[PDB]
Amino acid sequence: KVFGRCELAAAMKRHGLDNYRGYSLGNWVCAAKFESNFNTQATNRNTDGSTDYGILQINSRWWCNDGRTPGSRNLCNIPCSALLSSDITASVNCAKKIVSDGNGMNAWVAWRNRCKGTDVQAWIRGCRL
Ligand SMILES: [Cl-]
Ligand SMILES: [Cl-]
Ligand SMILES: [Cl-]
Ligand code: NA
Ligand SMILES: [Pt+2]
Repeated sequence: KVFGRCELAAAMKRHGLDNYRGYSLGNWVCAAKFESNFNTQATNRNTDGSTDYGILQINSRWWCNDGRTPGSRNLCNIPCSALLSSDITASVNCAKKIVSDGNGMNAWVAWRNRCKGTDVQAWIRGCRL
């Protein structure tokens, strides 16, 4: 599914991301924009052979199992394919674990380079939330 911007904001809010670990909703929307262009089916292979999955590009190195990332962990205890569903529940639950883990949203490289310090509120402007 390709979410609309306000559509995604609403789903994220409903699933308790808004201000989770102090990150406002626009942070999460902005991260999703630049990670996946709001596409739940997005996949990208990393140089190390790990793969990033879903709306938030959660990496199989640590967070989900894909059967093909040697040495990796599955700290969200999910198949990586669950991160590609039209329903964002598994993605959000796993994101919550990731952002709690010490580096906050810096774990998302596109967040750090494209969202951090910017006017992230723009991402939820005009949404009925
Ligand atoms: Cl915001
Ligand atoms: Cl694996
Ligand atoms: Cl933080
Ligand atoms: Na893994
Ligand atoms: Pt939820």
